[PDB]
Amino acid sequence: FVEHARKAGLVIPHERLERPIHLACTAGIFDAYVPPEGDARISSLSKEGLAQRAERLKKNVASQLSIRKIRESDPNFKIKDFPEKAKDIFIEAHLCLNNSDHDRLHTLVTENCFPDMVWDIRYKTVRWSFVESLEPPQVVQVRCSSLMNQGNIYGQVTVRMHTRQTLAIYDRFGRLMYGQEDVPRDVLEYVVFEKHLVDPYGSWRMHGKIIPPWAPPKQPILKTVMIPGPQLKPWEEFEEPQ
Amino acid sequence: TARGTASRFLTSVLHNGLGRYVQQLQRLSFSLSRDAPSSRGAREFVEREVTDFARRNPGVVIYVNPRPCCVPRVVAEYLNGAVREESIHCKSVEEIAALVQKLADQSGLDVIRIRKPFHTDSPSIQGQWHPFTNKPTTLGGLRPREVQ
Amino acid sequence: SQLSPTELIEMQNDLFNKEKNRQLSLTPRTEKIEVKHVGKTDPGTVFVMNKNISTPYSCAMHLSEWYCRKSILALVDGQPWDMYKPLTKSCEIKFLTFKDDDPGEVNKAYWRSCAMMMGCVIERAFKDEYVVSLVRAPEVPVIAGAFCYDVVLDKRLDEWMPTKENLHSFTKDARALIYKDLPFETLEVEAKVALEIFQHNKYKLDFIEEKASQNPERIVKLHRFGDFIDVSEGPLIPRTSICFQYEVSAVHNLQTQSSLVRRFQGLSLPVHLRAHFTIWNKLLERSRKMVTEDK
Amino acid sequence: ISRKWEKKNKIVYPPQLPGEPRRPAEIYHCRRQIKYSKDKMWYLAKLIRGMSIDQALAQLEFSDKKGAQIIKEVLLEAQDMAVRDHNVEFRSNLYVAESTSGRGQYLKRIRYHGRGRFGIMEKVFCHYFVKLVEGPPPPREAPKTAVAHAREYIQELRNRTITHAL
Amino acid sequence: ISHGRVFRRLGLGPESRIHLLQNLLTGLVRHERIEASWARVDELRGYAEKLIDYGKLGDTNERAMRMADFWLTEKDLIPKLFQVLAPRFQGQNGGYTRMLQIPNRNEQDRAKMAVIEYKGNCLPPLPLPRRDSNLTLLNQLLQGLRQDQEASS
Amino acid sequence: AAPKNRRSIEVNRCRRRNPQKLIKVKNNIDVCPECGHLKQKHILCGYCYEKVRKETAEIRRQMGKQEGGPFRAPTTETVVLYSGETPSEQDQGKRIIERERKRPSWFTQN
Amino acid sequence: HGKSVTWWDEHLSEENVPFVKQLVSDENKAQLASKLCPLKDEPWPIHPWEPGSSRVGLIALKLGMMPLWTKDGQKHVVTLLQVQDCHVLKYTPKENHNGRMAALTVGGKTVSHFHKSASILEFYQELGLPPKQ
Ligand SMILES: [Mg+2]
Ligand SMILES: [Mg+2]
Ligand SMILES: [Mg+2]
Ligand SMILES: [Mg+2]
Ligand SMILES: [Mg+2]
Ligand SMILES: [Mg+2]
Ligand SMILES: [Zn+2]
Repeated sequence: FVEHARKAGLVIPHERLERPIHLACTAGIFDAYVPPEGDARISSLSKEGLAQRAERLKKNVASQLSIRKIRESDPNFKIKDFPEKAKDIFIEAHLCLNNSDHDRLHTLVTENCFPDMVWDIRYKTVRWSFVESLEPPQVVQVRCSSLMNQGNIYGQVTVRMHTRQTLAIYDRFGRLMYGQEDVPRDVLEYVVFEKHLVDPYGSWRMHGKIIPPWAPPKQPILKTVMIPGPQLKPWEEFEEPQ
Repeated sequence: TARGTASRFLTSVLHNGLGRYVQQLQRLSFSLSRDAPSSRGAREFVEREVTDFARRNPGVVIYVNPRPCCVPRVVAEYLNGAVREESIHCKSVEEIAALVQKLADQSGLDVIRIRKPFHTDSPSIQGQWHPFTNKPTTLGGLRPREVQ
Repeated sequence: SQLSPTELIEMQNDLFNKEKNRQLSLTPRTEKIEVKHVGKTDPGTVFVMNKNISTPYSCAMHLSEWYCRKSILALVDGQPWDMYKPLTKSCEIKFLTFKDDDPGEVNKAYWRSCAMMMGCVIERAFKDEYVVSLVRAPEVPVIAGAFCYDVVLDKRLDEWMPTKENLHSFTKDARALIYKDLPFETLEVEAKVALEIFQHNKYKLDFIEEKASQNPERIVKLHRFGDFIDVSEGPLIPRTSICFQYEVSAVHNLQTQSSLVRRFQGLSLPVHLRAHFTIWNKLLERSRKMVTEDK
Repeated sequence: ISRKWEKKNKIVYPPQLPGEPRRPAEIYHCRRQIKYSKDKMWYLAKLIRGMSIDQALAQLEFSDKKGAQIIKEVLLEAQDMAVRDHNVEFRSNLYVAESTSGRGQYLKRIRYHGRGRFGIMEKVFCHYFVKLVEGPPPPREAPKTAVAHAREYIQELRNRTITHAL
Repeated sequence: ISHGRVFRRLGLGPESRIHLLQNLLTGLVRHERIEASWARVDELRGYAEKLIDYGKLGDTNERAMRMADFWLTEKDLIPKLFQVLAPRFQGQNGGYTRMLQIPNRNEQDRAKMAVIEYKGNCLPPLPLPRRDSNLTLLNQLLQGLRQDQEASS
Repeated sequence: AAPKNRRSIEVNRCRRRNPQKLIKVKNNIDVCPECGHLKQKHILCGYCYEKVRKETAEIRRQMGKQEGGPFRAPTTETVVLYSGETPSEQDQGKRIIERERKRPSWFTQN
Repeated sequence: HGKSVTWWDEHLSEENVPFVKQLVSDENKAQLASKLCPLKDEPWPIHPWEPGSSRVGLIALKLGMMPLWTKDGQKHVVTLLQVQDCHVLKYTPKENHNGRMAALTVGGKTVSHFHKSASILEFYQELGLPPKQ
């Protein structure tokens, strides 16, 4: 609910907090590359996909401007090495949610990412497996954001990745909810990684997970679910749309 | 108090003593301090007696640990799976000795009210009483007033 | 074919199971489906369920238990659906009660179920020596003072007609059948493997051929409770125990040229509508006469 | 104070090995500091034990007690939390496992009398607890038949022994 | 002992209960449907019913008139009695009134409450109970007995 | 009189856990053919009676609008109308009440 | 199983109600007028008057009280008692009751079937009278 009673309780006095809140991350993902609607059929052809990716990387002006600010700010930096570390950060992140070790899970993933992947899952059993990457990780684009307040530059490297994963979610009573551990399901993830620049500890992190518009509807859940109609008061009549 | 506790009938462990008697005590673990006065008696016992006691009884293992402990203790354990705890705390050599010999001769069975002194299987040799036993039968096995 | 009464049972049942797990072996792997609720009561209502697994009964459990005590039959589209009959495609569901304004669908289904019960009670109430060939379940309207079932019996058995003792035994075992609460289960078969179930009962196989004749796909509608399986037209009530007052009223022998066939007359009522004693008795008096509508 | 009951819903089990019986759902839910008395409360919470939750709400609804409404809301809450926060199909598949009242922390006041005597008065508060279990309501217990009692009697005559006999 | 007593004792005494019924009757005759305490309403019903048979005695009859004078507090109401209420009741001797029991009051005192009404008022129909329809399996089972009581006569 | 001895929790139990003191299960509970809510067999449905009550109230307001005094009440029978309706000859010559809502499901035209 | 409270009149439509009523009342008139004729049915042996005898009694309905006079001039009040329906119900032989006198069960005025209990209506349907108060 968005509610304020201004009739009595006044207005919370406007403060200058002695410490400006220090954020490791900015929540927003600035520019979302929207992948080609034919990326399922171009994924079976190796030198179609790999060629289009590498081509759109070299050709984009924004991409190489951002990789220029990253490179000029942070020496010993390479874009051909990155999808390796990125595909690693994944297999560490999910392997963390298995064991539920949240201390390493902070070192890896970003401020915006943690609340989501941790939240609704924290009372259940998570068992997830990494078997094949059918297409090796592809770097899609890079975006820099200039805060003229802080001089703080946030690099965000987008990695589009194809994967083979086995996920089993048990509910807190010990019974299975979502999907088998025996199906190494094929997944296409559009992933976003972020780094703070001015930071001396320069960590590379998982920022967000984006799903493209045409992306396949996910596995059918086990339990039946009821969507209620609107709750009616006594004098309110129902109305049915066509 | 009788109605307070459990009970057990009188019994043998694994029918011990019938075929061959088997000392039921398995192991003993002494824990004392080389330094503390509390263990004083139990130190002397460890010196002089333990050795010979061991020879007295092949069947039992004896684990003796000096450790920084303030209350000297001996723990009997039995083939019965039973365990008994003891303090040797501040006792003479004579005292300790007598106590270890107590442990030596026990069932391992628990000390509880023992309902009656005699365990007997089939006490009833030559018969066990039933009502009819002393009653004379009649001809035809008739009732008191039955006629034929 | 030398065969025991128990062996017949084991056969029909095991075949039925093979059929069931064949309907299951279509490999649906839990496809989601959707139902909307057209009922007067809870509008705008939606059930996302498991295709060919979830039932219109299991739909009522998202609403309340009230529906489950109350509802005998479910109208999906324009069709009566039995409560445990798993749904096929995405549809719209209404629920139906004994106390609703136009029960006639429900009423029919009740008479149906009722008859099927009695048929089973009859079959296993006769000596292993004699032969009971069960025939069919003639469908009368409700204003007919009873429900009916057709039975042919062994030729040396032809002379007798029952005593209220025997009838009362039928009734006793009927209630003993109500007591144990048995679900009514529905399977849909091709005639080819349906006929293999019945076999020895001739009139049965005939009825199967007729029924699968008027339906393009050779479709046979099979109903099962416990050990017993019968083919009938239309849906059945969800639970055995909905029936309260139950009876085998009279039996009346009737004979075609080619057969000697006894008709069983009986009368019964659900827990919900249950009749007072005097009333019950009067209905039990009208239930005595021959009631004939086969066409 | 003590809050224990609530935290029983945080307990996360080890996953089930296949082939084993699927463990039924369990939900602990309770309201604290109700203006009702402990005892009057008791009767209500005794009324609903064993029932299917819809049955429960049926009874609860029409009763005249103050507590009726309140227990009622707790049951609705419990139901919806059960299906939402834990995984349960079929929200009418529940029954009441355990339903009870504790006494809360009591306020203290004067109750005047006359001739200036005064009683000390207690403004009352109370807690309501319920644990809901998914499943069909456990079958109510029938009185023993004569066939039971006789069996007992005999079992006993045949438990007998001559005592002090050895 | 109450044996054969026809009146419940309400309010401060005899006279009090009468003025109580005065208000109730006034309200009934103005608003045509009222809800109130079950006993008070059940009681009132007799008075409501006979007032209408005074109304039926015409505007001219003196007894009837001062009767309605006393029994209707707002004097405005006396015409509605004779001109409106009494003429729309002709055919029916005693069937003036519907009294039904409403769910207990939602105040803390929780009384047993009813609603009382003049048939053929213009107001939303009270959601009365209906008998089961004649398609019900039971009634249907009785129509057989019915038609075979016709067919043997 | 003054109680001579504190009573036991046992004795207190058997007094106030006695079956006569217990709240009994009401078995006349049913559901509303209309709104599928609950009502005891012999009593009106609270909810349906509520739709009713509200409508009645609104009507009474709108007939307090057509009346310009505490004491002024018509000498004719009255009838109520809804959006898109007209007085019939049978019903003309009566006081009319013109309301905004469309004629509800349960309420009949009569 | 939560099995509901049921009386007779519950599910009867407006139509069947008076039908039930007429059906019952009619079978009542039939039932009473049938045994209206005792002596030709199967009358049990009539026995002579023995000196130590005890006659059967009756069941009545207290009507009112009324004054009535004697030829002598004194005044009385008397009770108006009305038999309405008096029909003997069952018979217990001498030894099955008191071991002394045999007992004769007797019924009172007639009432509604609807409000009595199964056991009883069964007993009456095996006799063929309507229910007694
Ligand atoms: Mg003073
Ligand atoms: Mg003083
Ligand atoms: Mg006190
Ligand atoms: Mg009285
Ligand atoms: Mg008073
Ligand atoms: Mg009265
Ligand atoms: Zn309603």
